[PDB]
Amino acid sequence: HWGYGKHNGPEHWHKDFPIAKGERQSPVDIDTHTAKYDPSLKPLSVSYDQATSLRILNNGHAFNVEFDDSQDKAVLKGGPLDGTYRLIQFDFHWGSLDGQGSEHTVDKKKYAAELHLVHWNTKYGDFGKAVQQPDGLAVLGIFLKVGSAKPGLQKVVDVLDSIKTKGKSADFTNFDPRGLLPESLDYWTYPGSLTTPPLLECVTWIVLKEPISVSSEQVLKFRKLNFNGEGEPEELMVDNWRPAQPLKNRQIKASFK
Ligand SMILES: O[n+]1ccccc1S
Ligand SMILES: [Zn+2]
Repeated sequence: HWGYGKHNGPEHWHKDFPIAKGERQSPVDIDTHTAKYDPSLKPLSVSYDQATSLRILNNGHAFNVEFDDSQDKAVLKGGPLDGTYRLIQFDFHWGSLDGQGSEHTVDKKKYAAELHLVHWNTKYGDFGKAVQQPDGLAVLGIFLKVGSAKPGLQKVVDVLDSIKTKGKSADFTNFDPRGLLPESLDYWTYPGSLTTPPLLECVTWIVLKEPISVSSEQVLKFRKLNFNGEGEPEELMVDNWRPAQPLKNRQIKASFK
């Protein structure tokens, strides 16, 4: 099926997932001199006080931290969004070296990694129905750069040794995703898609301007995970990012002047 290698990577995905070449694919390059401030954006509201994380899972593509989305416990509202979106999971994408790894770029700059907090629109009842809608998902994207350690990421780093290979999972309760945010909620927004197969075109992207800083030792640990399963040839889980896609007839809006 699909991956990030020469033989099954992003340039192959269109064959099983033809929407790969669609009109609202992600990620994109954010050209900061083309994005216009939109003063009608409502303030962004990140409400993660009652977040209930369940489990962390190496899916052979990246790792996912999964949440209880049965009720309005961790939600994203405001900004470009109408209604209420419930947090279902977060995941990351990263590089083999610090000069690549993010999916979105900013003025062609690649960051060392990119975190996605994925939410679905409660008006559609469940995630599977939300991904049949053009406004079904909102993904909060956050860039990582290498500098000082991010304390709130360390509980993730230290569990990685227990989920080295594809198919492994671990309990991951009581994790507070507020610790992954930067200071500022300044953002860019545009309509796009999931950046992983099935590439569905259902996402309102909200990409924070301010990166978070993680230490070299934190990112090094992400690069010790494996794409392969237990006892198979080791293929380090690195460069699990899709490159920028054509912007087509889309507008990127800035929340800030
Ligand atoms: O990378 N990723 C995996 C699953 C669904 C959403 C996202 S952002
Ligand atoms: Zn993602």
